[PDB]
Amino acid sequence: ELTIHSIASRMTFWRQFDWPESAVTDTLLASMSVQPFCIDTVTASPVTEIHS
Amino acid sequence: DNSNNPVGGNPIDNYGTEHAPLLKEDNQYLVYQGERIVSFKDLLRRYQYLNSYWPQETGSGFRYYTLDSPGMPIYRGWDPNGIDQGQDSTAGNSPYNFCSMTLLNYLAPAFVCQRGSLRHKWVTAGARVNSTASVLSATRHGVLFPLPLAETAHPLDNALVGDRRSELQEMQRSRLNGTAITPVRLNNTLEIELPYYSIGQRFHASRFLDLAGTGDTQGVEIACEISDGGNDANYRLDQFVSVGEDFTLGMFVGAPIMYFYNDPTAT
Amino acid sequence: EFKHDGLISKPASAVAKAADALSMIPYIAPYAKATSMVADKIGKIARIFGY
Amino acid sequence: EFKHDGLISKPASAVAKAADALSMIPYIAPYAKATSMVADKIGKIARIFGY
Amino acid sequence: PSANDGPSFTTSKTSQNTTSENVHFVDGDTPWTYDVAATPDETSKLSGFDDAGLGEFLSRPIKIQQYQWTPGVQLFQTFNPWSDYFGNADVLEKINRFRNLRCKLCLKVLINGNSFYYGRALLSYNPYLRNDQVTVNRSFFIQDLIAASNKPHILLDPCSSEGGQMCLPFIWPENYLDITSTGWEDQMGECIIHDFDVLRHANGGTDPITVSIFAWAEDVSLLIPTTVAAQ
Amino acid sequence: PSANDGPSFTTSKTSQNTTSENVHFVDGDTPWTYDVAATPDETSKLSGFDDAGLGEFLSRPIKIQQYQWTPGVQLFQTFNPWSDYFGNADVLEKINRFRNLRCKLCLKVLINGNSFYYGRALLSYNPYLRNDQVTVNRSFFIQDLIAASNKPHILLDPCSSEGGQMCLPFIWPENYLDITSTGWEDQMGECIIHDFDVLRHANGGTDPITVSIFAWAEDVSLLIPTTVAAQ
Repeated sequence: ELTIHSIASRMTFWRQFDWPESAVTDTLLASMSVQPFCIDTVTASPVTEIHS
Repeated sequence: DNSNNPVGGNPIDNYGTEHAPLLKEDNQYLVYQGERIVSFKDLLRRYQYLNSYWPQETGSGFRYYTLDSPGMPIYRGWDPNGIDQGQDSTAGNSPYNFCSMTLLNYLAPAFVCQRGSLRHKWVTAGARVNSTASVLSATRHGVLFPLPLAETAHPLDNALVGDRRSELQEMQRSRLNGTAITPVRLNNTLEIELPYYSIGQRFHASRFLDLAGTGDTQGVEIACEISDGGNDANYRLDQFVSVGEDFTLGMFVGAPIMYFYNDPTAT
Repeated sequence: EFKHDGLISKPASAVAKAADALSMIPYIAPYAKATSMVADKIGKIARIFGY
Repeated sequence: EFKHDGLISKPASAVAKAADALSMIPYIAPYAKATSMVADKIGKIARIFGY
Repeated sequence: PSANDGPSFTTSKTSQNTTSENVHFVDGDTPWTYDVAATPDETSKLSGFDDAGLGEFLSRPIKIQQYQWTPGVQLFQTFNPWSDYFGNADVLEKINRFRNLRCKLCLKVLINGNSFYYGRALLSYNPYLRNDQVTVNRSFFIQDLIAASNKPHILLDPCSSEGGQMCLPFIWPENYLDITSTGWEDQMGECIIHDFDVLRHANGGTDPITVSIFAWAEDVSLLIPTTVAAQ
Repeated sequence: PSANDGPSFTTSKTSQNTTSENVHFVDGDTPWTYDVAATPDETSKLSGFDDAGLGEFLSRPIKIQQYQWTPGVQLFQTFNPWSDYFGNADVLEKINRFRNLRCKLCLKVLINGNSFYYGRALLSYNPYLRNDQVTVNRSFFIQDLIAASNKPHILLDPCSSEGGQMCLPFIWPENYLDITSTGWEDQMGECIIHDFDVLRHANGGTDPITVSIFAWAEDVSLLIPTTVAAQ
């Protein structure tokens, strides 16, 4: 399990968005960049957690 | 009828019966030279002295001299971005490199493309104080941002040990990149080779003359400890450059414009 | 290639009477390296071209 | 394994054209060491996985 | 070949007749040619991306129409698929310096629905309509659904929420209708969505649902170049 | 097939997966299809006009440059063939919603001449020129013809009035250079016409002659669509 492809191929939850009632045809719900570095941060004024 | 050929060619009767007679002399180099030189790729693998570097010119106290140099040797003459300063023809001053004109610097701006690994030697000559046990180290930089040729000193003689460790962590020697170390009192020679890593690049511009002000993507940081006492003022580092084995040059588009002049008086 | 004591088995510098093929062009196979390649795939005397 | 001059006989870093089996998973035998094992029991190119 | 050239380049003399994609050169003498002998390798072009090319540009779907049914309100809509596809800004740059078109415009209707919505609408297609003094296009009558149910039609409902794809053949008395002329795609058949009554819902939900109409040209024959800007 | 349809039309149920030139439809259920069963015949399409198509649009020659030698005056000209071909208004509508290009731009030089005119000019090509602090582009020196005669060059004279065609390979460190980015074709090689002395004439004629430069892209690989306007 120290293969790079064995660690990186794991399907991991990244983010979540919503699809409202007021959404109509040609309404953007989310846009995301195609790259490996998919992280998410939690700031709380001294600390800044990075969940990767 | 072969009358506007871009390479020419229409042999008219010249003054010899035998065409190309010096290729039929098999044992010619048993008589005169001892060897034959056919390619430049064989001759580019002789090391040649490029430039020297004095570590007691940047900081103060006991410190760690670091030098960010390109992997390819810098060029010989009157730069607009030179690391030294010479007296020009107007009796003034201008930037100038007091480095040598290597065969790599000669052959590279006549070709379009360039790719390959490059070999260095760091020789560490001069004088030194008897209280040295320094380690000379070479470590490579990243291939996204080319750093120019620069000199930095990291102080190691603080009262706090943590503020010494924070200076040893500002260095490229502390990183996951490839590092070669040696003790100066025992070997004093690195003999490193910079590989050709790239962000999807098949080659780079072989006609790029401004290596001292921009750098390339094969840069290396050379690091060596130095003290502020006398007899370390003559402690220096000599760079010998040569060419790795996967090295190639692109298409030949002619010699550049050359210039002939001796070195000026260094001011 | 990377072999033990490879300089002994070269003609390495010089005449090597059959090494008067300096008028021959070196052919590089489409993904040929320099080390474990054309110095053994062209001929014995392909080491005067630097390979 | 512990052999004399083992780095010469590797492909050791790189392409090694038949070494494009990077999509293969390494199989470890039930009490396999790293040295005198799967680098010779999987194949020639099991040294790019670190064995 | 011969005459003082090396392995890196080649100097030759090519033919007097040079053809390259609608321009012919009849030269008075054989010109000289300098080739730099540049063959690239594989792993220098992206493979597998031949699906969306330039030659098959007119087979790309665009969303020509979008409507929304609300519960309590009917769909009576009228559109021209030929005037909606070839009135696009991006296809009009590709049919620009050509003259003859001859397509076949297949369209597709998507409706999302739900198990509680019900009602049904009829989408019908009128093929030619050039000197057509009949087949009225007026306000809604329930008796316009009897004549429109013999034309090429599809039935769209929200309950099963399915269906909808017609082929729309070329039909036209000439072959290769002009692209330069004014209104060149307007009188070639149009679609009308009639509604049978009204969209309803069984739990009293009042959310609208969407009816989307896509269209694309199928077997394009686009072949005579000209200097005139294609309308 | 079955179910109440006649010989003139066909109602079927097609697949849930519909692909047509970069748009996929994954449908929740099999839609209905109304085909009007329209097969045309032969002698309804023009045959033999597949030479100038839409897919091979970038292989069409355009006249990128035109100059005139007069007797007594030299040609010293400088142009960028990549910035002249792909700066055209009509090709920029075809490379418009794409991103990757990777061409090979072959050019051609035509000179009309006469048996009484003489003199000679050199057209040379500088291949890459991105971080190129050498190979000066300045006023005329006769000593700039020695460095330019090692680059890909052609010799153009009026007496035989012949020759001129180079291939101009892709050379670039990346594959598939971008079309969106600014100045995306400017630093990819440029041509310079030096003159060795001056155009002359033997009967004292003073009429100018014309040097025309055409260019077209040879093996185009234009393949990733995008919404950004291509510069």
